[PDB]
Amino acid sequence: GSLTYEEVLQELVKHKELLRRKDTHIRELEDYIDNLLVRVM
Amino acid sequence: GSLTYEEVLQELVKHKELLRRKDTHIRELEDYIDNLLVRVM
Repeated sequence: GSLTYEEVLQELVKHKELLRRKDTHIRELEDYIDNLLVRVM
Repeated sequence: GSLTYEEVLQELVKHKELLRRKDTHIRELEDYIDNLLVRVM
């Protein structure tokens, strides 16, 4: 059906955003973890 | 020209292998780091 050029494109953005969020998670979660050692040094 | 279907494909494998190696690095480097807390020769 559409498993062609138009399809391979969607993947490119899929992986793209997937690699962005992945870092944003460890970055955002690091804020909640700071509570223990609230950045005051 | 070349910046088309055939091009977007190459990217898919680029990111693919790039995400594999990335993990293989932190995995392989972990062996060298063990020296401190691991059997030394």
